[PDB]
Amino acid sequence: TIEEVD
Amino acid sequence: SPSAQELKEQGNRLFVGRKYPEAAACYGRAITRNPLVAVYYTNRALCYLKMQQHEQALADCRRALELDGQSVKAHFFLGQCQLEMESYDEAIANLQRAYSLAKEQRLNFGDDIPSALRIAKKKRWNSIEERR
Ligand SMILES: [Cl-]
Repeated sequence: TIEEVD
Repeated sequence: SPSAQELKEQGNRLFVGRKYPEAAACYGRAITRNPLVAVYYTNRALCYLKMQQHEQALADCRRALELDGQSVKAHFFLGQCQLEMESYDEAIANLQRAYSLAKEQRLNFGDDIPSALRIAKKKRWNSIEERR
């Protein structure tokens, strides 16, 4: 979830 | 002539395709069109982490933090960089700060931040055991 691009 | 948002979206698609050098270059193009958007830098920092380019990732985290001092991902990715650099106390501090900011912002990353904290503390402990 945190290791994703925005 | 793509807009900055269009270039970020292209970079994100390349990121889904696991084309990390290409995604990072796209985020660079987005930065050229609007260098005041912190998410372009944390997106590129994540690409550099995937590419094992921690020095370049750390620099982007610093650029993001100048623009958005409250950025959870800038603190988290910075802690990951510092873990690779064996700056364990700094890495733990930034991971705890990411945890605190995520709680304050009501952000949900599952157990990712506590899991990273546990990894960081184990590596710190392992570094002590390797020297005695
Ligand atoms: Cl360009």
